[PDB]
Amino acid sequence: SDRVAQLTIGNSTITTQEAANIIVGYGEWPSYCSDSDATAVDKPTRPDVSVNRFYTLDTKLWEKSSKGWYWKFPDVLTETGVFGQNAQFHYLYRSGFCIHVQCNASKFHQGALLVAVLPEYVIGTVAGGTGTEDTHPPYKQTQPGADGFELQHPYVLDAGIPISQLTVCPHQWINLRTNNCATIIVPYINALPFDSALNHCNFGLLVVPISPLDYDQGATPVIPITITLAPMCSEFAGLRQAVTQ
Amino acid sequence: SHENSNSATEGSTINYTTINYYKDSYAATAGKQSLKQDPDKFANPVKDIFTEMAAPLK
Amino acid sequence: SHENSNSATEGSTINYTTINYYKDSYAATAGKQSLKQDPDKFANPVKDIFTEMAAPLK
Amino acid sequence: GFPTELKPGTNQFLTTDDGVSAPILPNFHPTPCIHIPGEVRNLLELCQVETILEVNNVPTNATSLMERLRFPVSAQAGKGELCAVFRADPGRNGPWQSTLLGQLCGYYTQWSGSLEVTFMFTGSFMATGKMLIAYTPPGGPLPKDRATAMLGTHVIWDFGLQSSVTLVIPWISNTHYRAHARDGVFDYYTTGLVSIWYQTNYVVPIGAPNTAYIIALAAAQKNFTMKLCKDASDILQTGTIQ
Amino acid sequence: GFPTELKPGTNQFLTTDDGVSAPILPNFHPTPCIHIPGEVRNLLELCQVETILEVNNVPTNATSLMERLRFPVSAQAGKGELCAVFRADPGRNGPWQSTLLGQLCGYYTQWSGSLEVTFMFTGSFMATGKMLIAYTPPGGPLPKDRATAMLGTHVIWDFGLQSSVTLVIPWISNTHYRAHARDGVFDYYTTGLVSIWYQTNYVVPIGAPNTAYIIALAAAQKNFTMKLCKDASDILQTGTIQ
Amino acid sequence: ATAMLGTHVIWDFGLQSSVTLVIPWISNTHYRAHARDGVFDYYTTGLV
Amino acid sequence: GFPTELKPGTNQFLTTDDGVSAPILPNFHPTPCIHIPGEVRNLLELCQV
Amino acid sequence: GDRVADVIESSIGDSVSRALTHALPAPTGQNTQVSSHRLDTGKVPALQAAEIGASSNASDESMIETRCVLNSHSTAETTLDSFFSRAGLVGEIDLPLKGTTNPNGYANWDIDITGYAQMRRKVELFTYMRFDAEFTFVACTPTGEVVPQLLQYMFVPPGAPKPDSRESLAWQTATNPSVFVKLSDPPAQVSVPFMSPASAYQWFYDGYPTFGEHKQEKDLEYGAMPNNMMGTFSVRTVGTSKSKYPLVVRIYMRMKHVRAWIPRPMRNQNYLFKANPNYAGNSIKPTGASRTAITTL
Amino acid sequence: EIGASSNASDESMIETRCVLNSHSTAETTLDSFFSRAGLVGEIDLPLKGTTNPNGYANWDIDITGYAQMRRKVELFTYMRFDAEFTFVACTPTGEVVPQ
Amino acid sequence: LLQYMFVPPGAPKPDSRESLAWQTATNPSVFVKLSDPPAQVSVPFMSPA
Ligand SMILES: CCCCCCCCCCCCC/C=C\[C@H](O)[C@H](N)CO
Ligand SMILES: CCCCCCCCCCCCC/C=C\[C@H](O)[C@H](N)CO
Ligand SMILES: [Cl-]
Ligand SMILES: [Cl-]
Ligand SMILES: [K+]
Ligand SMILES: [K+]
Ligand SMILES: [K+]
Ligand SMILES: [K+]
Ligand SMILES: [K+]
Ligand code: NA
Repeated sequence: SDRVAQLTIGNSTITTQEAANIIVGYGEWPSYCSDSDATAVDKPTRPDVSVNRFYTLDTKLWEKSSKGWYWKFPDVLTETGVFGQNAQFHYLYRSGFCIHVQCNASKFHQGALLVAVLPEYVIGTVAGGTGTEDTHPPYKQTQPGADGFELQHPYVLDAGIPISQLTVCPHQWINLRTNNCATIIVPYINALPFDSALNHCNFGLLVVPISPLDYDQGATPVIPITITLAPMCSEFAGLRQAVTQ
Repeated sequence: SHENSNSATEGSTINYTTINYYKDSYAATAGKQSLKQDPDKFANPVKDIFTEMAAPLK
Repeated sequence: SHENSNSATEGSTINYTTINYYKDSYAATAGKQSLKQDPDKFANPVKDIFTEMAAPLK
Repeated sequence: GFPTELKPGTNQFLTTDDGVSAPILPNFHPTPCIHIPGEVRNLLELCQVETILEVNNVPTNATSLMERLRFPVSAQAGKGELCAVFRADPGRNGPWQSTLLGQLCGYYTQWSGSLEVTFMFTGSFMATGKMLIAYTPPGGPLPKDRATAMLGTHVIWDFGLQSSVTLVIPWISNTHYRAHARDGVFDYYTTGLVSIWYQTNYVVPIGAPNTAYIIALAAAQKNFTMKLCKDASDILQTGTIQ
Repeated sequence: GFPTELKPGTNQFLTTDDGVSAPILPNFHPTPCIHIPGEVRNLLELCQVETILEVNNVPTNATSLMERLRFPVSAQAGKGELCAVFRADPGRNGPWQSTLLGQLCGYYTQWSGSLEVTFMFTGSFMATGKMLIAYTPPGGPLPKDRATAMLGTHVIWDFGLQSSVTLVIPWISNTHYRAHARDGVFDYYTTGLVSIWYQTNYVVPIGAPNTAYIIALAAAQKNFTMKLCKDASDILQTGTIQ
Repeated sequence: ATAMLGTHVIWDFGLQSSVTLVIPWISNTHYRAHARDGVFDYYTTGLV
Repeated sequence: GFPTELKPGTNQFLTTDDGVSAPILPNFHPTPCIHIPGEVRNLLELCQV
Repeated sequence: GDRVADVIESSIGDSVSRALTHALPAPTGQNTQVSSHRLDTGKVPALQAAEIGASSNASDESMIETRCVLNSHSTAETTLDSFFSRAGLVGEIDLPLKGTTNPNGYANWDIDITGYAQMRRKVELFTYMRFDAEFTFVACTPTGEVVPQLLQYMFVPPGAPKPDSRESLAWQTATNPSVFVKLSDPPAQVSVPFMSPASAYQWFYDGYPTFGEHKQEKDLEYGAMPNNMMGTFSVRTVGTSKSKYPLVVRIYMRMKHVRAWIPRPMRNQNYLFKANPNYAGNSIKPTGASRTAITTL
Repeated sequence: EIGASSNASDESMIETRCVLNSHSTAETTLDSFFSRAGLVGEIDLPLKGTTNPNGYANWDIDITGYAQMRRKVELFTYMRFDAEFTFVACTPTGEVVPQ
Repeated sequence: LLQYMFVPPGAPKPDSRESLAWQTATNPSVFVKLSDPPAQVSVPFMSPA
């Protein structure tokens, strides 16, 4: 009754029989922008069911040596479905998200993933190693799209900050002996009421193994991690031609 | 007094007692903040709350 | 207070809240002006006004 | 004496400090103020008055400067031709510098609000035509054709007894205010683009000129406000003024 | 003028003085504040959020740093074996430096309150076991065996469907507040020690891994407060920041 | 990735052995005749 | 500014002056005071012993 | 009007932020209540499930037998203003006589407080911050000597002309605010409002300021937030002739009327560059101290 | 041709949402714009020289010698106001001497 | 010009006239000239006792 769950939005339904409750980021559900917080004067478009629905975007393989990955929002979805089209045809965008990370193994496998959402996840570089070069991360690294990107130095989250404190952010753990998914609801987080879905990623999703995957030889060795997410309360404004960058 | 509402905290759910001698409120002292806290926002943001006595995962 | 009415704005349709320590009012601070505006004086000084929906030249 | 203690700031002269200073002429009374027409109370009153937008800001020789105030239209031989284009950014170098709005804009760091450009056709009474005026919000590159321009905010203008048409450039921004946009990172604050296309064609009968001009007048809407008073980018003097 | 007399302190600039200073922009109004999720009002709100405690703060090579976040348990061949130990002092160099509590602690000279460490077992579902986690108050040396550890405050943890257990380190001090403890006379302020022992054994069936890890999460209780704001011991820059 | 864009259920194996996929009535006409290759494919329900 | 005029004594540091000085730690709260036996209030209490 | 049922029963447009939690007054630390022994099945406060994402809800009272403690310890010093309303160094400007840097009696400093680590680490604990500020300017020679020199400080907002000489016409300062002060006077000090076009300043901006291809040449703009770019602070010696003295201006900032949102992990690697989180990849250090074994102190 | 500005608004040209605008108009009042001190005069009292070499100078009051200030006031034809004058004196290097 | 800084136990003590600790972002500091009157501040009761 805390372990079983069904999430239905749009024409999509997710089920899980080994859940660990649901986290509502910063204790606040997503909502549409009020007439007093808004500034842009055109009437927005709110497509509803055709964009607020679950999209399964990618699968990674968890290996005994995996470092961890990250995805950026709304970047992961800007080229997918009717949501993508709207994000491309409109200058302004805003929405919340329901994130459902999936990973099942067996009662004989073990390991624990930390699944967290970090708003304004700015990536740093190793500065030429010596720390004397002011190098910058390239586009494919700051906005990896649906493929996500692998962390080079998980301990400092590729940004000079301790992953040990990442739990100060909305998160759940997928500890194999306990659950097989993480569900996080994130409201729209920004210092502006609407923004560009292309130029700005409001938050990053981090999936990092903290207790490494293990099992005895002979047990299924391919343990996937699949990412499914749904935009909530999407609004778009400032219509013109479609743009991808 | 009869100043402008220039302060960065105008419309804050917490009220302050400041001092000022200028027409702009942002010139005011920091003053005192009210002592309200909401740790659950960060420490317990679960959809369905669980009590202390029960087993969290039932 | 009990000063002279020396200010350049005595008799202005807009009222100010100023500070002063001298007997002459022109020594006072600039204060705050009321926020009234009449753009039509410059943007629409026509004798016979025309509405937004109609055709200006009928 | 009463115990006091001086704090930092003591003796400084802040040019925007609104303080009290000793009056030089005690009991002096000013000449009364008679009624004078045209009193202004707020700069925003002036921002709502339309002034000429120099869309045709290309000729620079002193004898051709007046040509900057109007741009042309003429019989096209075909379809959907581009007539003119310009950035909608009011405080950016370019066409808007000719407007009073543009100039007043220079004394403020940030602005917010909708703008409007009214186009007056000055061809002969016998000339007809339909134009498509489009406003492209941020992110959309200069439209290559009328078909991509038409996807943004636009007005299809028909020439006729009413000589003019108004294109409203609605406030469509991510932030509540915009700082002045310029090349580089501050392009973050760009308003977007305005492009004018031939919807059908400029048509005229035998005996009427084949070329005519359009005059553009620009101003701000009533939701327009500005903040953070600053000095204008230009200082109109070279050496000392004698 | 009104008679005044200047007192000592006159002209000094005290960095923590809460005074009034002349405003640079008269009548300026800030951009309104829209609703933004996650506002924090007090640092104590953050001290109650659990972050990872690096009990295994031994590996230092960059490729093994992640190993600091978890420590192991495995089938022991016998009885009452020591698994791990650490000081409970939150503002002392060591395991707690990895926690947000530890870090925020660095900005305050004194603290008071109870702490809590929650241990999550991450072995397979088929693995069982019972551990004895003990807190030894000041004066008691590191327990040599489980029999002496058991005499202090402790929890006997049983692995099962509930993956975790909480060890509360209750506020047991002679003074109302403690300053940060360190070797030397300030050890007067030490909180004490935490030691983890095998109560029975880590047991697993054929087919499940023989080693598993435990992740520790630490934070403060609601009676926790801090006082006397100070600068943190670390300054994260070597030369000038470019 | 393209299948996921239609109506779907993500099924998790567990104590409840089964899952139900509802194929909702999504048709242009109020009724469908039996679909077959050719013009009557006009009445097809779609794919699972 | 409000017209003032400095008087003799200005800037002097009299060691017995009972004045007000800027607090170094804003909003700081002292450790509470528990009951301690033997509080003295006046030196005259000691002169009688 | 709306006739189809689904439009009527729609929640599209709900602008009310439904909050699961609420702030309560908490001026002192929580008290401790008396507790006794409990030998009961079913009830188990010590057992948790950290996977859920919440912190433990177990208290002292349910884990050991406690006495009653009435806690009067204040929580006032951990408010954001208590923590941040303390002036720290955020800028340093050199005006030397002979030199490579600012050798002509004037200097332009782009306002950026990320050049000094103590202050930078504190503000970066949060993602968004909104506040007013008090700026204090301490000027003297490089030995800390006070000399009879007049200076002019001018705030140049974006778009206002930056001076390019000690005699620039821009120093007429007819609209920009300027402070004229002597080195012999106490430090100049002024109040500054919250000036961003945004509702808050943000120390982290995961994006680009403009549209377009993001080719490696223009990657120096990743994370560049114009909303935090408040302009230039310009200083000059007031004269047409060069000053007789080498000068240094130290800039201190004290935040007040502070609001912050979204806490984040605190910096654990040295800072290398202003407004960018690059760290030395060859010297990644553990967050804190280490020891030789997990079974000994 | 009438001489008036357009009366067309956002609402009548495109479909608009409701926006409650709290943006202040206070900073564009005349005092906000003009009550900021700017340089209007400069007087030299040199030791050796062609100009004011004898320890005194007479300056006819005219604020049109400096462009920043002059351009702002000339936005209007007539102006009535009180004024605060500040006098900053030093040597040509900006040094303060006992004079 | 002098700088006085209060360094509570655990705060970094400066080890040079140029120590980074003088940034004094949290510790209280007083900047005063020898020519000014004596600097003066109020200090609370600070013991843990
Ligand atoms: C007459 C002297 C006036 C001095 C004016 C100082 C204005 C300072 C405004 C406070 C700005 C806060 C810091 C903002 C952004 C950060 O420094 C970086 N840009 C972040 O990348
Ligand atoms: C003891 C020092 C007193 C200094 C007295 C200053 C009086 C200044 C009166 C303000 C005059 C405003 C400017 C008036 C006219 C213009 O400068 C030009 N004549 C316009 O042609
Ligand atoms: Cl602009
Ligand atoms: Cl400690
Ligand atoms: K004065
Ligand atoms: K007198
Ligand atoms: K006296
Ligand atoms: K209490
Ligand atoms: K309004
Ligand atoms: Na429990």
